[PDB]
Amino acid sequence: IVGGQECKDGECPWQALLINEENEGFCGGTILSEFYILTAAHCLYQAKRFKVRVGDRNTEQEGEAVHEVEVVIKHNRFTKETYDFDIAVLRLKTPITFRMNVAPACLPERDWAESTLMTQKTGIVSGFGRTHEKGRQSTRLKMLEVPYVDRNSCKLSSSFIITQNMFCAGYDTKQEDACQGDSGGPHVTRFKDTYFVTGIVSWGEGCARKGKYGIYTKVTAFLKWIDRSMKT
Amino acid sequence: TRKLCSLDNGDCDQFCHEEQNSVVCSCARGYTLADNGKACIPTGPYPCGKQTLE
Ligand SMILES: CS(=O)(=O)c1ccccc1-c1ccc(N2CC[C@H](NS(=O)(=O)CCc3ccc(Cl)s3)C2=O)c(F)c1
Repeated sequence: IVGGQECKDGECPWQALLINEENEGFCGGTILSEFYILTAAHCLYQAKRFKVRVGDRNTEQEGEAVHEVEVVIKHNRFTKETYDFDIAVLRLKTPITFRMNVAPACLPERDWAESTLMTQKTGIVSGFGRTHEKGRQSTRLKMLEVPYVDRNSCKLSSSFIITQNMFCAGYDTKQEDACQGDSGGPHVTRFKDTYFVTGIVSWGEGCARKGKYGIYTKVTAFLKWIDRSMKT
Repeated sequence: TRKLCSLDNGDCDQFCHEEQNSVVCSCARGYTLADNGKACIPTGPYPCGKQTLE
């Protein structure tokens, strides 16, 4: 996260972090339930064996619990060539215990989310990624309000094809964006003090560059898929 | 112009769906719809979508 602020105590409890064999975060995730994490499909190629950590706001200090993954469910249409269908569900070996800073984000119903959440002014993105394009990962969990960006303006801004499985959020010039290490993580939209999963950090042309926005997997396109994935 | 679910989310706390030209409210898993048929009440602790206070 470039810009924005620290998640203060209990503000981002659906955040998950995929950690490599070296105990370092390489991607984010969203807690959907005690057994399931939502992430990006492209994050499954950024490490061989990995685990999921939750309840961590400050990685340098000590809520935290590491969980092993039992099942990796990658969307079968994802490819690196297009980045389309960039979604994956993880089933954990042991259930997450909800507590301070550890709680799931709500999955919305499709029609309602599209007419009511995705038409709100902004969503919130969060993660332990870099604090500027060429810096190092953040030791602190951060969040950022990212304006939803008109599909057209976004298609015009992009050098790659924005599919219907993607949406854009962020700023044209303001130095606030998601970045490296945030991928796979949460985009949520607040409605009457309840936070709903709206997107998955997917890709961008750098981080916070002008004329450029963050590209997010459109969770509403995948609700049935997710629902299915969570039943087995 | 603005009617039912397009008028302030039909007064629902969460999901609003128009059925037979009337507002029908519903809630995410782990919440139950109150007797008023609008409010969503958490069934247990750590309901989805809420920042944690404890
Ligand atoms: C370049 S590509 O792989 O041919 C391709 C093809 C079709 C659609 C998109 C892309 C694409 C384009 C740019 C991509 N980049 C360039 C580097 C960047 N990596 S990152 O780890 O810094 C992610 C940064 C983000 C900023 C905002 C969000 Cl959201 S994610 C990133 O995601 C990328 F991963 C994929």
